[PDB]
Amino acid sequence: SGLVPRGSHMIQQIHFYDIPRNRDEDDRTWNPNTSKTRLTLTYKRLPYKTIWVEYPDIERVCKEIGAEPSAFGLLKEGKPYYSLPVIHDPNTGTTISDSIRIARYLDKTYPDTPAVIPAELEAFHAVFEDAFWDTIFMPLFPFLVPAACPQLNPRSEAYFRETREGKFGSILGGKMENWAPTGPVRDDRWKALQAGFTKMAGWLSADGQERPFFMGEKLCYTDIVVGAWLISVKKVFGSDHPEWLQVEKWDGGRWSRLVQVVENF
Amino acid sequence: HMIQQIHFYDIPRNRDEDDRTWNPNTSKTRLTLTYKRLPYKTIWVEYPDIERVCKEIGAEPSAFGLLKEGKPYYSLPVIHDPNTGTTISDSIRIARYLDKTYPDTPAVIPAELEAFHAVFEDAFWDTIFMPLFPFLVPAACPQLNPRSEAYFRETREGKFGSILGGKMENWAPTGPVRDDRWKALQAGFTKMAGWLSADGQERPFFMGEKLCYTDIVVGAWLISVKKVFGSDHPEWLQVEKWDGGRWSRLVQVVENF
Ligand SMILES: [Ca+2]
Repeated sequence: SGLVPRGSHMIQQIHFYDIPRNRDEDDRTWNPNTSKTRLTLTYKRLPYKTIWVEYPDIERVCKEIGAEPSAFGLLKEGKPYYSLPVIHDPNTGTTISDSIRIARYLDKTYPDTPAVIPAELEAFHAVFEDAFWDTIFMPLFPFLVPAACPQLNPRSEAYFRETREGKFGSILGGKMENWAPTGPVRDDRWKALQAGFTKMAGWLSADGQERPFFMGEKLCYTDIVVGAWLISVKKVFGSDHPEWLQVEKWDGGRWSRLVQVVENF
Repeated sequence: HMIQQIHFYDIPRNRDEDDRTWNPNTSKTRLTLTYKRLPYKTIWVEYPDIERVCKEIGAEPSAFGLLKEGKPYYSLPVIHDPNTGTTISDSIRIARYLDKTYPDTPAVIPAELEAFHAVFEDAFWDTIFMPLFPFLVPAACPQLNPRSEAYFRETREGKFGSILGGKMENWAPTGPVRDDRWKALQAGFTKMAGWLSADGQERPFFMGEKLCYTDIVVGAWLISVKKVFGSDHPEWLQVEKWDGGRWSRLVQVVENF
């Protein structure tokens, strides 16, 4: 046999860096920000593999593989902040951090996949992230963060508790157990979360219709962001948790429907 | 292209005709009309007469419960278009009406913008309107005609006075309180400029090269501040330099419609 192999030109698995929790492999993913990138990859039907990184190791892994910090000063007033998601794409040798920069890279590098963040979305999506921070993220924080924290592996649980209580504990009542304890405090915070999702639903129905996605019939990155936060809540709380089952009935079922979309990527 | 003038309902202030307009919300519609090059005449309505004027001409209320819980809320701007016999309230609904009725004018609110512009109005509310309120409202109030001054002061102090120090004079008095609030306002404009520069470039309008209704909204708020404070006021002169001159450039655009 004078036969030898010729190289394949199939797209190689992108290296996707994700934060595990204390579960077996198939239920290990949970994080809302890394879910943005995982959903972008699967929507584009790009191949990937997951490398698990615990919270206290993220900076050293990022420096090892050449990922830039995602911002400067979220925890330390004068120090860069390294976060996941990160991808290293061996097809090009490029490492990218921050889910928006990853989305742009994937649009640019794989133009035959469905585009997620065209230039005409960039400013309005930036507006959305700031509106979302105030009307969803901050009301959701006292729910998602205390639920996820004890699910983490011990090294991540300690880091996550210390940094998140360190950041927002003082305006949520102290330690996580006092942020939304079952009873009137949780109920008051729950009403605020429900009100935020209804305000966001109101954005989507502003024209008196019920478009499925912000642009109309076509999904884009900002739908993926909303879907990533919802998938995180569902994965952390559990699909039969009564509080998740309430969310499924919020705003005419709009968030159930979006979850069904992104789950079927 | 020969039409009758559109009737534009606007709120005066205590000045002669050519300087009577000032309001940020009615400026949204005035700018939309001028951008589309549609002829209009202005009918002046003082704040306490807006409801009865709206009911007389058939204008819908623009919100429900903003002043008292179970009570429709009427506001200006309103247009009545005699070319169709239609009266329209709320500047977003007026912009949609003008887009659809005059399709050969530049579209300002296409369907693909509607959700993102609604997002923007809420982000703008927190980022710009709230820090702007203690400056614009106390500056505008004494410029109003007496019947509007009393109404404006009573309604705006009743709604925001408790969280701002009570009477308007306590909202941003010259001294450290005004300094703190003025820095907060500049911080909000920088956040809004950061939206426009989010991709690392410096697009002139939210969508890129093409202006849309949400640029008109920001320009309407800027023109209101400039008209109220005065074009030589040292606080307005600072706004012209904020964020590398972005807001002075936008003002130049909308003034040039
Ligand atoms: Ca589950």
